[PDB]
Amino acid sequence: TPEDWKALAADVRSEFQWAWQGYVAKAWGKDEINPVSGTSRSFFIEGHDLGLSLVEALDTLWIMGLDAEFQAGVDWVKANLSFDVDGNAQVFETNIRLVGGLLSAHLASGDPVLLAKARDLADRLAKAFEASPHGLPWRYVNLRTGAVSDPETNLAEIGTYLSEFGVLSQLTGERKYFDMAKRAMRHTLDRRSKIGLMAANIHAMTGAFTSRNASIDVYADSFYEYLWDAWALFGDEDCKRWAVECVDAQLAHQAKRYDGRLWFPMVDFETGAVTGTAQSELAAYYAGLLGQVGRKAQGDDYLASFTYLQATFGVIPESIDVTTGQPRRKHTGLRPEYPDACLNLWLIDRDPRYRRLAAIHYREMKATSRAAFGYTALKDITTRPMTQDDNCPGYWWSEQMKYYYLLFSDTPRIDYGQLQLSTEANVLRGFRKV
Ligand SMILES: OC[C@@H]1[C@@H](O)[C@H](O)[C@H](O)c2nccn21
Ligand SMILES: [Ca+2]
Ligand SMILES: [Ca+2]
Ligand code: NA
Repeated sequence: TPEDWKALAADVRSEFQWAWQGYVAKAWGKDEINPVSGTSRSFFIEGHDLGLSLVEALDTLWIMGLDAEFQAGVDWVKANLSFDVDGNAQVFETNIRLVGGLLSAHLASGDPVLLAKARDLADRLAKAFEASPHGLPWRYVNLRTGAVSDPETNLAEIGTYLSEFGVLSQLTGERKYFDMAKRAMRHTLDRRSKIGLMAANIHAMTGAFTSRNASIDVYADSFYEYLWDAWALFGDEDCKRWAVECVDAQLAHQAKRYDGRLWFPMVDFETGAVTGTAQSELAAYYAGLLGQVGRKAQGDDYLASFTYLQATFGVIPESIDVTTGQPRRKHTGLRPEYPDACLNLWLIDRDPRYRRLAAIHYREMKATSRAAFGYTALKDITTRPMTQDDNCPGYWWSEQMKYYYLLFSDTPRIDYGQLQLSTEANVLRGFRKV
């Protein structure tokens, strides 16, 4: 019997609503639910929650037509969410989760307050960029005082702002946000090696690399996405060029086959020598990026490596050794990157193969991560049953349930031709209001 995709979408929505109910019951206004114990935890600042999962969920709720739930969350934000807080926040996470989550909710709803709050937060984060003579953000900033800490940063944490900041520039009319984000990316791109790679670790004050390791995953992932995404969102010609150049350098110097499968281990950014044997599950986003930038055959080949892991292990291991294709770790983070790739590749040609693969992933999530009050990360994927930890990461609310729903629902609330997703799956273009 052919899969009824619409029924599967309805199941995703049902499960999401059920999870939301658990969040409301156990963790209202708190950063994350621990759905086994039925408790909450903080994410950014211990004891000073910022409604993380609520904010992350908003655009997902809207897309699913969970309008009452969406509005309850928006109304909570409008009444309660403030960033005048004497505590340190990680700049990267704060941007991709809270600035981006408020922006997608703003674009869905039109509510000016959500933009006001996104912009307030971005202005607090801007102090981290201003504290570097290179415009490379420090990793942490005090939201109230602007004090910075930890300049030993990385490509992802200096280069995952341009989508949110660029949308802020579009909406506000102030180019400063776009410029600040682009300047940081240009810094490292200008320091590419002769073979076109960047090391993944960089110092905000010296502006120099602090390792020799080029990476597509750990320390770097979304830098490469945001180059393409800035072309797509803003028509930025430099970013279009850079996106393709960076990917072609990776395909030339980091693509390696082991036991017939494509992997992208870390390499020395100048010599191209392999410097590591680990690949993170997190790398799976890159299969989708490869398609986006016009390297779809390679993207499908890379997806196939992860499809192998899913078929073999059920849940994709958090990290594997590329030389053996086996797990390096037994726990998971309830990770979304496989359906991320499936959606991104499916948006190119609408091949139902990607739906089939994502349906496996969704069903496996249901079979392994369901707990009393929501969905949880795993302790051990090698036991049967797989043992659970007790945490629903904030990104679950923005990412995989949205990916599944977008893959299966064909919702009229999204213009699929105009759809743009941040690295946290915040929708930054493509809402079709009712
Ligand atoms: O696993 C999802 C999380 C999210 O915060 C987001 O997708 C982000 O791009 C990322 N990089 C590595 C891990 N993650
Ligand atoms: Ca991502
Ligand atoms: Ca992407
Ligand atoms: Na979101």
